Amino acid sequence: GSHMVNMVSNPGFEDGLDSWQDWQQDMSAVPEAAHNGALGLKIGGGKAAGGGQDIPLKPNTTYILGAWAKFDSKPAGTFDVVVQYHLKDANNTYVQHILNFNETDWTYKQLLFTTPDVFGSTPQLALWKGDTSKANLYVDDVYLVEV
Amino acid sequence: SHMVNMVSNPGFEDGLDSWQDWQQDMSAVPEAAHNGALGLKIGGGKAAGGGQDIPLKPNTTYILGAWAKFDSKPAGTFDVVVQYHLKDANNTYVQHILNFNETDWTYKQLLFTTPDVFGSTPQLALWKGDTSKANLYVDDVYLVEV
Ligand SMILES: [Ca+2]
Ligand SMILES: [Ca+2]
Repeated sequence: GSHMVNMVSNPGFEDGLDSWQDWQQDMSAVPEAAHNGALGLKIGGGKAAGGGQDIPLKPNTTYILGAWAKFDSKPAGTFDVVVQYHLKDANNTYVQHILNFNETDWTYKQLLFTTPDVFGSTPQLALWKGDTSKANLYVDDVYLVEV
Repeated sequence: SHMVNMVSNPGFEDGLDSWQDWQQDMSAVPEAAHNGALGLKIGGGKAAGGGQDIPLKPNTTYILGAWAKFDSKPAGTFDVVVQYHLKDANNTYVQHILNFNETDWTYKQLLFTTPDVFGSTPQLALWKGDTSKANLYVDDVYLVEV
């Protein structure tokens, strides 16, 4: 086949938390969260928490955003995989391309988006476990792929 | 870390290389491009299509996606299909199908998981069953293991 290149650094958490910002100190790379490889990301339950990474993107370009995720118990809300950035318009409109997960079995989802001609800020890929239940969230194999 | 597209010449950037043209009704042309320099045009006036064999892995999750548009109002549809037999007693047959009838560039996708054993080599079919004068443009057909 033909490779489609993934822009995400340490996308399977195989290098632990390398390259991922940890915003609430609620992240750990652990084998119980692995979908592939030896590790996955666990975001601990009880409060909204997550992390992310800044990823410069090309203008006028289509990307696939995808991930595998599961909660270890039924959540009240969701785990969201997001690409977010400001536009370079009068208001600096903030735009988010969002995948929502609430499943308790490993589930893959993806969306596609096309970037604007100019960016108002550097795109960020955020992994945001907004659910506040005691459910733990596992996520692994994150993709941000051109084409 | 990377996706591998199982579709050969998925953006038609190498013309009709690696694609079968079943009704001699296909061309790779600039007006049919959604991305890059070329896209596939399936000519109107009769049902027609093309495809290729695709060597999928068993017990594996795949995403099928494509962009398409008719260049004029169609009567029927354009279908993108992954199809194969299972390896059970009677080689059961499944088709994973995206249907298009839009006149603006439109992206559609689906997810499927492959069986433990295949009864036949999977096929990717691009089938423009529409019989109107409308030409069909398709580009960036991909099939990725995730
Ligand atoms: Ca992993
Ligand atoms: Ca193309």
